[PDB]
Amino acid sequence: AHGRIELIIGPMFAGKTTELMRRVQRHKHAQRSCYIIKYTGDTLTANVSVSNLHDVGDEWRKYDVIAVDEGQFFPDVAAFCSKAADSGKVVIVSALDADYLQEPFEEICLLVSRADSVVKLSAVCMECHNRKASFTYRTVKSDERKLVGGSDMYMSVCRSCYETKRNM
Amino acid sequence: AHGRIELIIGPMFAGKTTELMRRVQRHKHAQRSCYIIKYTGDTLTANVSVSNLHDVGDEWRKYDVIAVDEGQFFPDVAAFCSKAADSGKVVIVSALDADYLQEPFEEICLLVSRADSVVKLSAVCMECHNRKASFTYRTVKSDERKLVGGSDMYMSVCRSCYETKRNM
Amino acid sequence: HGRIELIIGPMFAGKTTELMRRVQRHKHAQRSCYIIKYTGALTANVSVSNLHDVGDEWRKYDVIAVDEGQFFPDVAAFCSKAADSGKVVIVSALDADYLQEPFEEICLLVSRADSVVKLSAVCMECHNRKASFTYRTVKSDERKLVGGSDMYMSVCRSCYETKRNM
Amino acid sequence: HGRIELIIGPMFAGKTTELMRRVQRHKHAQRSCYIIKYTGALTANVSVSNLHDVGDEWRKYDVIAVDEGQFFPDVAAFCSKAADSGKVVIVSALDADYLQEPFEEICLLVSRADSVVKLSAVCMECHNRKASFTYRTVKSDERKLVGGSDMYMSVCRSCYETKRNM
Ligand SMILES: C[C@@H]1CN([C@H]2C[C@H](O)[C@@H](COP(=O)(O)O)O2)C(=O)NC1=O
Ligand SMILES: C[C@@H]1CN([C@H]2C[C@H](O)[C@@H](COP(=O)(O)O)O2)C(=O)NC1=O
Ligand SMILES: Cc1cn([C@H]2C[C@H](O)[C@@H](CO)O2)c(=O)[nH]c1=O
Ligand SMILES: Cc1cn([C@H]2C[C@H](O)[C@@H](CO)O2)c(=O)[nH]c1=O
Ligand SMILES: [Zn+2]
Ligand SMILES: [Zn+2]
Ligand SMILES: [Zn+2]
Ligand SMILES: [Zn+2]
Repeated sequence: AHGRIELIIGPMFAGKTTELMRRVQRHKHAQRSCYIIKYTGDTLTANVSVSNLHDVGDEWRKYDVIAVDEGQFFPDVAAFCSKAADSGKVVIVSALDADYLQEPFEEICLLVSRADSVVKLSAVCMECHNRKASFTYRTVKSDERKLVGGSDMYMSVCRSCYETKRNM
Repeated sequence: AHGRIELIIGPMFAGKTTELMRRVQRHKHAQRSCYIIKYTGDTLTANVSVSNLHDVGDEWRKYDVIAVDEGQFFPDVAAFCSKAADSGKVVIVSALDADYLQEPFEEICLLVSRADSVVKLSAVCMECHNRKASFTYRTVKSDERKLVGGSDMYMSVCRSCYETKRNM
Repeated sequence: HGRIELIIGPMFAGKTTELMRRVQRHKHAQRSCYIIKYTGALTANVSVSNLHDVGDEWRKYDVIAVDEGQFFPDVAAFCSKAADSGKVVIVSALDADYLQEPFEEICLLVSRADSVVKLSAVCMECHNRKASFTYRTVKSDERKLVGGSDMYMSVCRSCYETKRNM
Repeated sequence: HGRIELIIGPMFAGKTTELMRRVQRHKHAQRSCYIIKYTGALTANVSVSNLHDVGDEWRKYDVIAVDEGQFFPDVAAFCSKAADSGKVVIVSALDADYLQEPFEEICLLVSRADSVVKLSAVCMECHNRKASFTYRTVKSDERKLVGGSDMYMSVCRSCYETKRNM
């Protein structure tokens, strides 16, 4: 078929998963089979929760469209997406491009170069409430790169709020 | 404030309401007050169902962001949106731009010219399952312009399927 | 086969530059492109005051581009006819006149388009905000009045209102 | 105040045309624009082989545009420094090399950008699909190899694979 990789990035609170599911739903109206892969440690179509993509086995071959949510948590995501898109799947990934220090998730970088489409969504600055936000700020003490959570541990911020808060 | 009008259009099954709510949710993370107006005959923030916008009264003035779903059903929508955006509201509208005969909803036309932003979403062709779809085809006999329903009465189609089906 | 793409937005948003960006892409894949402008190897250009004056020349090309669509009175139908014959049709046009009222024909195109992008400009009054409207700066009440930055400026919503007052 | 906008995509997608479209918009609002290209009144232009060679000239302008960003080795840091000083920084760059591997510096920019658009081209092999990849057409294994359609073509995913076989 005509396989492809579509990538949705942006910081937290930007609605990336909502966009992902908007796209899935469109495909479902045309009767395409859709498989949604979520990340296992993360807290109505075919889906699975795994800690890596190799654990999906070959189950993905039964579907037209593969959606991968929270892509930054999967260590082998670029290769998975390329294998699937070479087999003719439409592969849709949502992921953080940047961690709380504004450093890239390397695997998502790889996907940018392999993607047919890349959209970067914004959020609204949760600090000043006046500007578009492109960064995620962690609000709890921790230095683990991976730290699963929501608005209890993070907020999205504009460029100048991210600086200000970093100083204080 | 800085008021604005954002317009989301496209045919049925394109996820316009999903996009609308994605945007609302972004504003809600920055603690903006959001009011969602739906159409009365149509079948977790502040909301109301009305048959026209004049029935909302001045209740809309209590919010930062006003979202209007199914805009093509409201006869006074352009004027409402302009009044609200002149008062400093962010106004977000989802609507069909075109009816099942591919003729414009005139009021949505007005909004295009008054909008700061206009996005037209596509669906996937529900007839051939191979192309982007920009049109809505009605699958039931009726000549009422307004005819409320879902996939039981409509389907979205690409340009050439719309023609083909029209011929048969 | 065919498609209609529409590019709208106020003056000074670069709609024609976007239209040509797209044409160029198609030229790199050896598609033939026919560009129609308004007036009162792979490419081909023409100035006309309406689309009937092009005749059937357009059928020789893969891609048809129409600039300043809001000055052509039969643009909707022309684009539909061409896209039904399998052409990629790309149109740049103002959606709104200086009174923020729609060009009716460009409305019809919105409903018939596969793609619609509305570009913005930068507010020429405050220099601080995205602009979506075109303010006329010279007294007149002719709808059509050809000109440039001497006669028009692109403005944000609130500068449009302000200027309208004073 | 400041911002970084990034425009990516393969060759023949019109990234530089989009970058200039944006610059032009800012010029209509009387913003000063400084355009930096690569080499081995309101405007100002410069060719350089790295961004250190610009010195502090860039501070005199509202908008800084950087073309062919993937040839500059210190682009990420440069753009961050400029956006922290309140500049609007606009960068066009290849995200991927002819082997579909990323330019590492353009990666860093993706994470630091307020806006990222990836443009497509039209497949120069099949002439039927959107193209997101750049295929090199001449044998070589130098990463950097300056050239045009003689040496490169933009292709869709499946034409990239096909050609890679034969
Ligand atoms: C910014 C982040 C986020 N995260 C986590 C927090 C959330 O569980 C998840 C992102 O949620 P998202 O799906 O993109 O809405 O990633 C990290 O582990 N490290 C970081 O640096
Ligand atoms: C195309 C349509 C649709 N409709 C209705 C069917 C649906 O109730 C509604 C559109 O649903 P939507 O919200 O855009 O997902 O509009 C008409 O009344 N007339 C038409 O010509
Ligand atoms: C906004 C507007 C522009 N124009 C013109 C100015 C330019 O000649 C052209 C826009 O490129 O259209 C009008 O004729 N009427 C209008 O209402
Ligand atoms: C894809 C690719 C392009 N280029 C060049 C070709 C052009 O000179 C320039 C793109 O405008 O970069 C490389 O040097 N290496 C690459 O891998
Ligand atoms: Zn902020
Ligand atoms: Zn179809
Ligand atoms: Zn202004
Ligand atoms: Zn191809």
